[PDB]
Amino acid sequence: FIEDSEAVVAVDAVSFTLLQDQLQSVLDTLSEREAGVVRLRFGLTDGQPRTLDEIGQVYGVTRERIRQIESKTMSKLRHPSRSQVLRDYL
Amino acid sequence: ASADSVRAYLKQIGKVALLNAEEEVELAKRI
Amino acid sequence: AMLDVNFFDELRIGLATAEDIRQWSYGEVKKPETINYRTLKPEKDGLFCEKIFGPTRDWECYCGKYKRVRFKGIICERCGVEVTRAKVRRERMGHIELAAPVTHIWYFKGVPSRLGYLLDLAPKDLEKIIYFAAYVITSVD
Amino acid sequence: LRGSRLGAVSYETDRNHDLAPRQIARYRTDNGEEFEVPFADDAEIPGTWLC
Amino acid sequence: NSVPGAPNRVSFAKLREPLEVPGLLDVQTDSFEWLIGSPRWRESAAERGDVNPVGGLEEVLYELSPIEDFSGSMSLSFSDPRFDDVKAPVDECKDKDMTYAAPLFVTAEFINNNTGEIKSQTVFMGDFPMMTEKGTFIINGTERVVVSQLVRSPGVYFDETIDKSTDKTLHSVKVIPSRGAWLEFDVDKRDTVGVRIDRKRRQPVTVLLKALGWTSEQIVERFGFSEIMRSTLEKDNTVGTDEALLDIYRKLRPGEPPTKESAQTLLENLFFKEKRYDLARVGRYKVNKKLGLHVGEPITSSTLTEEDVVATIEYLVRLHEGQTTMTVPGGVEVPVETDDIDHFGNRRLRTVGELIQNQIRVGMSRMERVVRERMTTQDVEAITPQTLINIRPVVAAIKEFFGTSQLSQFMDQNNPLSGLTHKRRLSALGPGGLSRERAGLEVRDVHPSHYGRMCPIETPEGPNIGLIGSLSVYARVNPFGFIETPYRKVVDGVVSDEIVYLTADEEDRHVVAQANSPIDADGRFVEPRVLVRRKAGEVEYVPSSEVDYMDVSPRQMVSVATAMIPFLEHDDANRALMGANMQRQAVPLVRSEAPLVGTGMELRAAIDAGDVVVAEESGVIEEVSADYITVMHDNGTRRTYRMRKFARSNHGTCANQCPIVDAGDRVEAGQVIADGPCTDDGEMALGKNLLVAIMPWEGHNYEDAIILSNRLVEEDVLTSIHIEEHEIDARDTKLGAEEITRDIPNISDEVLADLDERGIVRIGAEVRDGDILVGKVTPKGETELTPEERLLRAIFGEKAREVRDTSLKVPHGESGKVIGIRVFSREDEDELPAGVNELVRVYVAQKRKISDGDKLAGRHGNKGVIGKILPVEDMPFLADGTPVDIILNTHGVPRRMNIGQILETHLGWCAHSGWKVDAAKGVPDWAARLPDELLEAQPNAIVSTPVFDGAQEAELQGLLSCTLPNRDGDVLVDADGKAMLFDGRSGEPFPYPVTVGYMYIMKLHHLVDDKIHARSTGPYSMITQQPLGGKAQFGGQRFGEMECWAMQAYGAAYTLQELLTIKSDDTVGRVKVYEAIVKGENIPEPGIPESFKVLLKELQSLCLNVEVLSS
Amino acid sequence: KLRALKRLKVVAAFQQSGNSPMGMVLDAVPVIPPELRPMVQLDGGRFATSDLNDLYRRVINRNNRLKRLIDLGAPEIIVNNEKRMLQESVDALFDNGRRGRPVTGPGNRPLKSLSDLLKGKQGRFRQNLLGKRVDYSGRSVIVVGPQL
Amino acid sequence: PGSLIDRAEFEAENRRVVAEGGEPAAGRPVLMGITKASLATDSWLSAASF
Ligand SMILES: [Zn+2]
Repeated sequence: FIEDSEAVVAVDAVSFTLLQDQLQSVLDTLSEREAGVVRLRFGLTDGQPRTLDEIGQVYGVTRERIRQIESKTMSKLRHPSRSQVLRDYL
Repeated sequence: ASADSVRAYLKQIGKVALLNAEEEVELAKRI
Repeated sequence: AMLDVNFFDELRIGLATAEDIRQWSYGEVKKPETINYRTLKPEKDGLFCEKIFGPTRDWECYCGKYKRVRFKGIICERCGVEVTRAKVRRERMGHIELAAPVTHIWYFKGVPSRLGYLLDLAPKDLEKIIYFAAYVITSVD
Repeated sequence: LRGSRLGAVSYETDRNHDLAPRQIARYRTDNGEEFEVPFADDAEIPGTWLC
Repeated sequence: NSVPGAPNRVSFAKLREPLEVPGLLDVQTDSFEWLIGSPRWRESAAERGDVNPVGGLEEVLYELSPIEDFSGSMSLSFSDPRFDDVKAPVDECKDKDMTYAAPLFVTAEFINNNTGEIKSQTVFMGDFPMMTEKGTFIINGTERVVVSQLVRSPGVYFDETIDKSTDKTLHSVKVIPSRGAWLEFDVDKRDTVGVRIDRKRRQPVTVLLKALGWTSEQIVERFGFSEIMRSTLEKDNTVGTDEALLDIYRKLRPGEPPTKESAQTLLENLFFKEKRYDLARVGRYKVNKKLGLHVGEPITSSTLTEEDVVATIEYLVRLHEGQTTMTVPGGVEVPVETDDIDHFGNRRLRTVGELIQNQIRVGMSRMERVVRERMTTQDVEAITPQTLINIRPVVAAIKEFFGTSQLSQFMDQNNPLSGLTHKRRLSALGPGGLSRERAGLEVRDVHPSHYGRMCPIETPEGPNIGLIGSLSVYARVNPFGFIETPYRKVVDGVVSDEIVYLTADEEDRHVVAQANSPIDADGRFVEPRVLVRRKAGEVEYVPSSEVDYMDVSPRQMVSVATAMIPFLEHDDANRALMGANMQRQAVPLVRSEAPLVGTGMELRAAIDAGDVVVAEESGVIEEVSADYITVMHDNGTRRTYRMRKFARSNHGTCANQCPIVDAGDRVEAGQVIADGPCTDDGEMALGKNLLVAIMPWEGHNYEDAIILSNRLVEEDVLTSIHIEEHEIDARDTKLGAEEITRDIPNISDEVLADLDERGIVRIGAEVRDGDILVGKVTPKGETELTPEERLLRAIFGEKAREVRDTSLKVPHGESGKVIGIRVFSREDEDELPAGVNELVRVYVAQKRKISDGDKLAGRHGNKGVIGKILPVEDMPFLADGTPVDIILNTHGVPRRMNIGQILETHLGWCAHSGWKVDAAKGVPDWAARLPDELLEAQPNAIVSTPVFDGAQEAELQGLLSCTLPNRDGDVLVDADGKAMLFDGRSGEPFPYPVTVGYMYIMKLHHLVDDKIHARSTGPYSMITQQPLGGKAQFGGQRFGEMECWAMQAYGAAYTLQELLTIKSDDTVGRVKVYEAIVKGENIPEPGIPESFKVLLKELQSLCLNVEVLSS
Repeated sequence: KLRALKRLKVVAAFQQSGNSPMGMVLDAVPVIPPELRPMVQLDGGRFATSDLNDLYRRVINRNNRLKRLIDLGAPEIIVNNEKRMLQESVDALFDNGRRGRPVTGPGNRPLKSLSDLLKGKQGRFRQNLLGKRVDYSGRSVIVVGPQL
Repeated sequence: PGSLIDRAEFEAENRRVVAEGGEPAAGRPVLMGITKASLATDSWLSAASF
C-alpha cells in the first residue's frame, strides 16, 4: 500500500519528449547565431551548460556581444508567437 | 530436538572446573 | 539474463557452485551497515554501497563528479561508483567471502535429507556433525 | 501511506552515440584475476583499486 | 404508549403485553457501573443480590490484596478503588480528540512484618476511560463500543460418545476453569476409567483417590454401587496414598525427583493452592448447581474443593451406570445428564464489565511482578507505595484494550438503530473465543435454548452467519453472566402478573407455554390441550395443569431491529434476515418521514438509542431555537439543552437535531423534546412512504431493479447529506519546515482564489475534484534542473522556489461545500503528535440525491438498485391523475416468500385513505375482534401492527374494502386491492387492474458515488511494481486467477499477455506504451514482467542457478 | 534393496546431472540486490525495513566476528560456537522456522526468510504470479438497460 | 518398480529396448486421482506453483 512517490508518471515523460520537440522547432526558428547561443548557453546539445566566455571563444567574439545576442534572442522568444506554444509545459 | 543452541552452549561451558586467586596467580605467571 | 527477450525457451534449475557465485557478484559486502544515520546516504562496502550495487540516482556517481548521460559506462576514479541508470540496483548482486565453509538448510534438513542419503548418514547423526558436536575421520592408512 | 526510497529519477533519452569516450583499465588481484574498470580518457588512473 | 409525547399510533394488538420493554442499553450501562461500583448498582444489589458488593475493580484489588514477598516480610494491599470527576465533558473530548476518561485513586498500604508499620497513601493509578450516557466509550476522540462476547462458561461438562469399534457409550468429564488447568475423567474402550490430569497419558482413578485420602476400603464405601468403579478398584494395579501421589509427581512432572513433600504441595499448587488455580464466581455457581453441593452458601471460595472431586467421580460412574438422579452427602440431590456447548446454560456473556476486569487483571499482575521485584531490590526503612507501584502496565493494558482490539469496534452509526444494534451485539469471534476458521459448524445453528435469549433472525449475511447475533428484546444478563429471560408464572392454571426471570437451565427444568393462548380474563386457560415446550426443544400438547410458566409476550424471541418489521410472521427467514441487516444501513434523509405502518418498536427504539434529546425533568419551554432549548424546570432551576446541528457521524452522515416544541409548551420528564437524524415526533423513521405499484414495466424493473418517479429527486424526498473529513498535517522534516501558506510554487492565482490567507479554504467555497483545500509547501532543497526546464523557466521568467508543493486536494469525486474548518496548531498548545506543528481538518459536505445505481430496499429484504429515474409524465398514474412513485417487479415476490411487502402495501393504502368500518348494521365479524377506535380512521393516520400479533389477513381484506373516497366519489382501490392504472407513456389503460399502495422504503448506504472508480495510470506499489489497490488510491481491479482461466479458455493469448505484462509490471514497457498511444503508434510488443525477474534473483539468492537457454 | 533404491535415486541424480554435490557446502554466499529488499522511508522519517535486511545483517555480523576470533586464536570452544552461529544464521536466512524455533523480532513476529517469499500461500509462487492489478481499468455498480 | 510413468514414454522405451537385446518392462494401467495426476507434472515451475 506504499505509493512510490518517485515512479515515472507516464504522462510526465511523454510531456517532456513533446517539450523537447517543440522547443527544438522554436529554436530552429532562431537564426544560426541565435540558435547556437541559446543551445550552448542552456546546454541543449551535450548537457554541459557553456557560459558566456566559452561561447564567445568558440564563436571568436567578446562576451558582451554574446550577452547582447542572448538578451535579444530571449526577448524574441518572449514574443507570444513562439512563447504560448511552450507555456503549458511550465 | 535439543535445538536450543543456548543449551548446546551452556552444557558445554559447564565442564571446566572453576578456579581461584591461587590458581589464578599460577596461571597468570605461566601465561 | 542481464539482457532479456521474449524468446525464453527453457527454465533450467540447478544448484550453484561458489565458483559461479563470485562470478555473479558485482562486488562484496563486508560491513553490516544499511544507511548513514545523519546524511542518509549508503555506506561504502556496506549492504547498499553504490560502488558494489550501482547508483541510487540516474547517471550520477557518489561524489558528484559525473552527473549526466554523456558520462556513462565509465567509473569515476575517486568514489568508484559506475555511472549508469539507477535500476541496476534491481539486478546487480553481491557476495560474501566466508572465512570458513558452511552448509545449506534445504538439501540437508528438509525431509528426506538429500545429503543424508548422499554421504550415507542418518539425518539426526549429521545434525551432530554440521553443528559442531562430533568429530569425523577423513582418511586413514 | 506514501513513501519512497530516498533518491531521484531522471527522464532523458539514453543516447548511445554521443557520450564521453571511456578507457578500460586492468586491475590484477592478489590471486591474479583481472577485472575491467572503464575510465574516462582525461582521468588520472589510480595505481590500486578495489576490484 | 407510556411516553408523554407519544405519537398517537393505534395498535392492532389483540393481546396485552404485561411487562414493559426494559432499559434497552442496560446490557452496557449496568455492566459498566457494576465494574465501577456506582451507587446505582449498589442499590440494584440491595434489591437483588444484596449478599455483598463486588465492585469489579474492587474484586481485582481484593484478590490481588496483598502483594507478599517470598520471605514473607513485606506486604502491600492496594484497596478501596475511587473515581474522580471526568477531566473533560463529552463534546470537548470528541472535538479535541481527547479520550473521555477520569482518574483512578486507590489507597495503597505497605506493611513491614518484622518491625511493624503501615504506609498508607492515595496512589494515582491511571486515567480510566468512562462510558458516556449512550453506552459508548469516547476513546482517542472517536466513539468506540465494546461488544459483548459469548464464551463457554467454566464448569463441569459431562459428555459421552460412541465407539464404532466396540459400540459402547463412553462417558467423560471436563472441568475447564478460569485461570486453572484441564482435567479429564474418562471411561475407555475397556471397563476402566482414565483420569488424565493435565494433558499427559491418562491415569486410573485409584492413584488419585488414595492421593485424595480415600483408601480402597473407602473407595468401596462410597462407590460400592459403582460396579465400574469397583471393577476399576480391582484393576487398581496400585494402592497407597503416598505411593500413588509419588508416582503422580514422577509422571506428571516427568523426571522430577518424586519427594513426598514437593508432591504433596504440588497437588495443592495445581488444584487447591488458589494462586495457580481459580475457577471464578461464574464457574463456581455453575458447578454448585450441577452437583447441588450448596444452595444458600454465598458464592465464594473460588477454588476447587476435593469434596467436589469425589462427587464428580461418583456422578460420572453413575452416569455410566445409567442412573437418573444422584444424592451427594451434604447436598440436595441433582439429576444425571450430559451437557452441550451451545445450550445457554453453558455459554455465557462476558459483558463489557467482565472484559475490562480481565484486562485490568492482566495489567495488575504485571504491576505486582514489577512491584515485588523492585521491593526486593529496594532497601528497607526507605520505601513507600509511591516508590513501589509502577502504573505503566495498567495504562498500557487499558489502552491496548480500547484501542487495538478485536472487541472494541467503532460504533457503526449510519442511523440511530445501527447505533443501538452495534450495542446489544453478541459476538462469539473474540479473543478467548473462536476464529472464523476454528468455528465449529455446530456453533452457528440456533440451538432451541436461544428462544428469548438471542434472536434467530438477525445475523450478518456475510461469512459470519451465527457467529454474530443480537440480544432479544426482553433478555437480561445475570450477574454471573448467563442470559436470563422473563416469563409469566402460571399457578393452579392461573396466569399471574408476577414476572419471573429464568436462565436456560431452569428453562429446561420447567415447562413453558405461549403468550398467544386463550387466557380467560382471570389467569385461567380455556382449552386443556395447550402448546408448550419441553426440555430438549420438543413441542407438545400438555394438559393445562402442568404448565408452570408462560411467555411474557409474543415477539420475545426477536431482536430490536427485527421487531420493527411489520408483518414479519409472513416473511421467510432468509428475507427477514436480509431486512433486519439492511434496516441498519439506511441513511438520515433531510425530511425523515415516520413510517405509515409499523410496530410498537419505533418509539422505544429512539427514546433509548440516545439520538433524541429527552426532557430530563418536567418544565415549560422558554426559548426554542435551532441550537438551544431552555427548559424551566418547575422548581426555580432552568437548563439549556444544546443541539449538534450538522455534526459528522462515524460514516460520513449528518447528525442534525432539530427541536419539535414551541415556546409555550409544557413538557414532562421522559418526553421526546428534539428529533434526531432518523426520527419524526420520536418514532424511528429511516425512510419515506412512497407510492408503489407492482407491475413489471418495460423491462426497467427487471430482476430486482426498481424505477422511480422524478418526483423523488425533485421534491427532495430521498436525499442524504454526506459530510466527509479531510486532514493535512504540517509535519516537520529534516530539510526544513512544511508551511501551510497561501503561496505555492506553480499554483496560479486563479486556483488560489479560494484559499483565504492561512492556507485553508473559506467556509462555503464549492470545492471540486482538484481544488486546493489546504495549501502546504514542503522544503525540497536544491535539485538539478533539466537543461530544457531551465531554458523554459528563464524564457518565461519563472524562478525555482525550491520549496515543493504538497497541498491537500479534494479526492476525486468528493465535491461539495465546506461546512467547517478546524485548525490545530502547536502554538495554541494543542497536543498534536510529535513532529506535527499543525494539523488542519476540513469538513466538506454534499447533498447527495437519488441516482441510478443507488440501492433502495423496503423493510422485507426486497433490495434493489435504481434502474431508471423516469420523468413524471411517463409513469403509470391512477384514475385521479396521481402518478405512482416507484414500480417494483412481480417476479421477485412469489419465489422469495416475502409477501409481507404485499400486506404492508395493502395496509399502507388503508392507512393513507383511512377506513370506516361499516358497523351501521353492527360491527362485521371481520372487525369483531378489532380494538375500538379502529372502526374508523382518518387519512394519513398512523397505524401499527405488532410483530407476531399483527393484522390477521381477514382484517386487511375488510379494511381494504372499506376505504373512504379521496375528494370526489371515487374508490380508487377496489376490494381486491388493485386499481386501473393508465399508461403515462402510451395512454391506453392497462387491460388488467394492478396492485398499488403505500410502502415504506429506505435509502441504503451503497451509493454509486462511493463505488464508481477508474484508472488509466496512477500510483504504483513499492516492492513489486504492480498498480496499487483500493478506491482510496486509484488502483486497478484484480485480474485474478479465475479471469486468467476464463481468457485462456477463449484462447485470447495477446490480451492475456497485455494484461499481465504492459498494464501491471513491465516497468520499461508502460511508459513506452503511453508514449506510443499519445504519438499514435502501434502498442509496443510486451516484455518480460517484473514478477519473473524478482523470482530469478531470489532463486539466484537461495543458491539455485535458474537460467534461460533458448538452446 | 529399498534403502538402496532411495539412495540410488539421489546418487544417480547427481551422477546424471554431473553437478558434484558441493552445492550443499555453501562457500561464498550471494547477496540479493538492494531494491528487492527496500528500505522505504514512510513520510515522517519512519523507515521501513524488509526483514531481509535484518537477517542479512545478522549473518554479516556473525561472519565478521568469526573472522576476528579466528585471527585472535580463541580456544576451540569460542571458534566452534561462532561457526555454529554462522551456520545457524545462514540456515535462518535461507529458511526461518526450520531446524529450530523461528528467529523472531519485535512483537515476537517470525521474520521473513527468502523461503517465506517463495513458499506457502504468500510466496511469489502462490500469489502475485496468480493475479495482478491492472491499469486502464475500472468498476461500477450495474443497472439493467432494456434498450441496448 | 512401483514408479508411475506416462504411457507414451513407456511404449517408446519398449520400442527402443526391444532392439539391443529384447526385454519388456511389464506395465499395468493405473487409475489415479486428479490431485495425484497434477502432482506428476514434468515442469518444476507449475509443480511448485501448485
Ligand atoms: Zn564519484
